[PDB]
Amino acid sequence: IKKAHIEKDFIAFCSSTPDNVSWRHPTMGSVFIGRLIEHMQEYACSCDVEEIFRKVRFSFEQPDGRAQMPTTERVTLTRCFYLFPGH
Amino acid sequence: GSEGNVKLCSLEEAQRIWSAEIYPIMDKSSRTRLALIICNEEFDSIPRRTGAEVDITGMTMLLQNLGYSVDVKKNLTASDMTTELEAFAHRPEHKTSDSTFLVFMSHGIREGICGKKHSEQVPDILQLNAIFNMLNTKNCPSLKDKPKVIIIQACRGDSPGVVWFK
Ligand SMILES: *[C@H](O)[C@H](CC(=O)O)NC(=O)[C@H]1N(C(=O)[C@@H](NC(=O)c2ccc3ccccc3c2)C(C)C)[C@H]2CC[C@]1(O)CC2
Repeated sequence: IKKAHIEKDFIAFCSSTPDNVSWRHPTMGSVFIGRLIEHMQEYACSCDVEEIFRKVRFSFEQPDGRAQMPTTERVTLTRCFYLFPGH
Repeated sequence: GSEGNVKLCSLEEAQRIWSAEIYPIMDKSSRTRLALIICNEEFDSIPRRTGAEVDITGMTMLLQNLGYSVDVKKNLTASDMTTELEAFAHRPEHKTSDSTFLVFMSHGIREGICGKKHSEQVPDILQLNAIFNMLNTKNCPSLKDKPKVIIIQACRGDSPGVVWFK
């Protein structure tokens, strides 16, 4: 028998910080979901997903009315995850 | 909702990103990439998540454009979600896949994700620790050494997330 790490290559990305609210427009959808889609469309080509999640957090940096801070949790990504869109 | 159209990597741009520090990608014509979307909109004791269809639309359109076959599950209990994740983890398609995305959209608390039956009186919670456990090397050997991206659109309590300054 050969051993393997029980937990590896994960990344979780939550819409806000522990104990705090996330926001959703009742007809236009969630703010975190809208931003993640936009940064993915723009950066999947040149950035790894860990870099994209950072860029998403950056867009929330200024607390403007409905403040929220997306957070990356329990990261065991050992490598850069490049999506290579089109391949 | 959103079209989810992505800027494509050129052959030259892809080859420029070359290393033993990147996750490998499988052949486009034969790989079987899967993604799961669990979205709770209608609830027993907590308010309806109006606008959740805009989120499902956008995420589904994006994930397909990224090469994933998308499965959408709606209005489930924490137990239903756990059984769904157990089934997803054992799908034979992960063996001929190089990665996965799990998208959760619901109400939430500090402890975790709300199911359809959640109330202060009778809790219906799917903890993040449970999601990781169901997708780990032991419970999901087909995703071993492959990136597992989890996306959570949920409150993590009812605090405003701010401190006030003069
Ligand atoms: C927590 O689970 C949830 C997010 C989700 O459903 O995933 N959060 C809420 O429901 C919170 N609220 C709202 O989101 C309200 N939305 C707004 O007031 C709003 C959001 C975004 C926006 C963008 C542009 C212009 C205006 C607005 C307005 C609600 C009406 C849906 C409220 C109820 C509970 C909350 O946790 C706090 C306030």
